[PDB]
Amino acid sequence: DTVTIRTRKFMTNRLLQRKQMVIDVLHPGKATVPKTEIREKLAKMYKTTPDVIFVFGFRTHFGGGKTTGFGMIYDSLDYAKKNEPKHRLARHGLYEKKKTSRKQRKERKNRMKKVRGTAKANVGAG
Amino acid sequence: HGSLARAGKVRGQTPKVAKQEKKKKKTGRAKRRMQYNRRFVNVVPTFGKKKGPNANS
Amino acid sequence: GKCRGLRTARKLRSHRRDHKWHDKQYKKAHLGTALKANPFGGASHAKGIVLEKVGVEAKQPNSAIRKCVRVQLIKNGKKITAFVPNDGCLNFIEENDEVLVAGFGRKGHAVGDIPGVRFKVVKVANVSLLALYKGKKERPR
Amino acid sequence: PVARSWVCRKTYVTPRRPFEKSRLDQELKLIGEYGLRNKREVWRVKFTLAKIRKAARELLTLDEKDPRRLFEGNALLRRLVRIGVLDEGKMKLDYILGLKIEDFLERRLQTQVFKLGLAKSIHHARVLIRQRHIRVRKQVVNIPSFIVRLDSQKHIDFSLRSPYGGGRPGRVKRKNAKKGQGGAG
RNA sequence: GGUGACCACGGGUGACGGGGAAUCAGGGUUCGAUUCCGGAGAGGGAGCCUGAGAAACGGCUACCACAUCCAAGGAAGGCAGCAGGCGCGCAAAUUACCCACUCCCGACCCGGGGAGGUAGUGACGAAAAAUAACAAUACAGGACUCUUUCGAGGCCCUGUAAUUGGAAUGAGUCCACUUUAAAUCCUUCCGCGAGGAUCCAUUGGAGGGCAAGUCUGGUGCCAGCAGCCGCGGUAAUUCCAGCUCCAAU
Ligand SMILES: [Mg+2]
Ligand SMILES: [Mg+2]
Ligand SMILES: [Mg+2]
Ligand SMILES: [Mg+2]
Ligand SMILES: [Mg+2]
Ligand SMILES: [Mg+2]
Ligand SMILES: [Mg+2]
Ligand SMILES: [Mg+2]
Ligand SMILES: [Mg+2]
Ligand SMILES: [Mg+2]
Repeated sequence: DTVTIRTRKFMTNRLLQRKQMVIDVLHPGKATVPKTEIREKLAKMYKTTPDVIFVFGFRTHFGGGKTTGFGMIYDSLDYAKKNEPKHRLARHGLYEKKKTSRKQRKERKNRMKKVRGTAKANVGAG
Repeated sequence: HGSLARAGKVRGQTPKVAKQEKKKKKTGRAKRRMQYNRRFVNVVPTFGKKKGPNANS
Repeated sequence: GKCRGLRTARKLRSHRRDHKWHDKQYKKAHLGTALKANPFGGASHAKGIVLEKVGVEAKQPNSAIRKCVRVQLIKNGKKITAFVPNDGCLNFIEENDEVLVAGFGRKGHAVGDIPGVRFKVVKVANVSLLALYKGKKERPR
Repeated sequence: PVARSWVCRKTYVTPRRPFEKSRLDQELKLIGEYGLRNKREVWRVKFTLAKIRKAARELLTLDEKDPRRLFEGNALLRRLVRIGVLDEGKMKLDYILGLKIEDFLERRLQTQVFKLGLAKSIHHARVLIRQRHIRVRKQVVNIPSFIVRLDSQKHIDFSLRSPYGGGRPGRVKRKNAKKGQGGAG
C-alpha cells in the first residue's frame, strides 16, 4: 500500500544489452523491503516479468523512511546469463557453483606438480 | 642496617571500616547539571566571607 | 659582540654548533654515555630478577628506612636498587621473582630521599603492585 | 599498501594553564547555561572558533582587492550566515573577529529544540534528540551538537514515527495500557 | 698531476634517501624504519646460467656461515610472500574466508593471484556519543506583587527527598529484512527488555605549584608520605583509614 518505488538515473545501455537505474524505495514504519517483492513490483513497473531484474546495493538510512539502491534489467534471460556476474544469478535459484572450498584446490594443485604427466595419478588427485 | 620487619606496620594495624552504601551518584551530563546548579544559579546567597565548597560549618 | 654580517652564515652556524657541547641537556642526549651508562638501555622500563631485599637509610633531614630491591636486569646483567613504592609492598615481593622496574620521574636524578635510587618497581610476577596493594589481584602460585 | 582513509585529526584542544579557576568558572556556566554533555564539548567549539578567527586573521594581513581575500572571505562569511551567526549581510570579515562561543552553541540543535518550544527544559532537548524523537526536514536526527543551517530552522519538528507527533505509543504506555486490558479487563 | 681549513682527508650514526609530522606569537627543533615516490637486500659474499628485460634467490654453484631425511652408500635446507612458532625481548594479530571490488599474466570474457578484499584480534591512535528527563507533591530556597516586619498571592524559581506518578528511550535479547560472496558488521524493524537494593563510572588528588576539607578514626622521625618545596618525634589540614569535594571524566 505504502511502498512507492521511484527510480533515478535510468540509462539505456545498448552495449551491455540493458536498462539500469537507482531504485529509490520509500517505506514508512514497515521495515526494509526484500528484493523478491521489489523485483515483482519493479516487474509490472516496466513490464518485463520479474525474471529479468537483478538487484543489490540497497542501503537504508535513519528514520526508516527511505532506502536507496541499484537494480537493473536485461532484455532476455539469455543475455542475463552472460552479461551478469555469478552472485546475482546464484542469488536466486538459477546458477550455482562448486563447493571445493579454496584450500582443497590449493592443496591439490600444489600436488599434480609432484606427479609428472601420468594422467592416472593427476586424476588420483585428492 | 635496618629491620625489614616493619614493612606494612600501619595498613596492618589500622582498623578497617565499611565503605557504606547510599546513592549511586548521578553521572555524565547530569552530574554537571547538578554541579552548576548547586554553585551558580541556586544558592548564591548573601555572601558569608567567601565560600568553602568542601569546608566545614 | 655577535658577528652580524651578511656572508656570515657559517661562522654563525658553526658558532651555535659547538656552543652546544657546553649545554648539559644535549650532552646527555647526543654524546653517547647515556645509552652506554643507564642500565635501562634507552628503554622506558626493563625486566629483572629480584636478587635480595635491601632497606636504604634516607637523607638526614628525614629519618626512615626505604625498602628497596637489588635487581639484576635481564638484557644487561646490570644491577640496580629499585625502591618498592607504597606501604607494606616489600612484604609482597619475595626473592627470585621477576619484576618490571620503571624509572622515578627524574630520569637519572635520584628522587628526594632514597639516596641514589633511580628505579621503582611496578610489576611482580605479571601482576602490578597497584593491583596487589589494592587487593584486586592476588599473588600468583 | 591497502585502500582505507587516515587523515584523522582532533576536533579540539585542551587548555594550557590547566586549572585557572576563572577559566573553569566560565566553562561551567556554558555547560549549564546550555545543557552540555561534558567539558570537552566546549573546547570543541572553542577549537572550531579559533580556526575561524585565525583564518580570518590570516586574511587581514593581505592587501585588499587581492583574488584570495575576496574569494576566501565571501566563502567564509557565507559559511557563517548560512548557519546563522553573522546576520543580514554583516559580511565584511573584520567583524568575524568580534564573535564569541555563545554563538556556535546557540545554533546547536539542542538549544533550538527549546528555543522553538518543542522540548520543555534544556535537557529534554538533549534527551529528545538522542531518543530519536525529533527530526529535521525528513531525516530523524540523533545528534545534539548538529549545528543547524539557518534555512533548516523552521523544519525541526516532532518525528512522524514518534509517540508525540503520532503513531505507536511507546512501550511504557503500551504496557500500562495492556495492564488495563489484560491485567484489569 | 687532483682536494684542502669556503674545512678535504680521516672517524662516527640509535642513517635506506625524498615526499611529510608534532610541535608550534614570527624564527626553529626533532622525527620521518610509516601505505606515496626514489634507492637497496634476500644469513653472506662471489659467480653463474637463463633470459628484452636479471647478475634474478618462491633457480642454481661453491665456498663460507646455517640447518633437514638416511638403508651411513647418500640425500634434500632457505618466511626480509602470507599465516604460524621459537628467541630476543619494556614493546606488537588468525595455520580464518575469498576472487565479489582494483588490477596483472597468460594462448586469455573462461585461471590464478596471502598482489588485493573480507572477516577475527586489536584503550597504536581519531570522530560521534548513553550512563537519565519531566509533571505534581513534600518541602529547601530566592528576583515581581503584597506585607513596618512576621506573614501571604504568585507569574519566577531551584535544593533534597516521597519516588507520588506515570511518559520517553536506548545497552541487551531476538521474530524479521538488508548486507555480502556467505556471512558478519552497520543501517530497518516486528516481540520482549528502567523505580535502584538498579541495566551500578574511575583515577588521581584534596598544604602549594594547583581546582579540593586546621571534617572524623589509627600511628607516632615507625610505618610511611612527598616529581620540587615538604610532612611524620602523642590534637598530621602531610602517614594508614572514614565521611565530603574536585578534574577530567
Ligand atoms: Mg653501533
Ligand atoms: Mg633470515
Ligand atoms: Mg636483487
Ligand atoms: Mg644472489
Ligand atoms: Mg621465501
Ligand atoms: Mg605497543
Ligand atoms: Mg591481506
Ligand atoms: Mg579516542
Ligand atoms: Mg554505565
Ligand atoms: Mg597540591
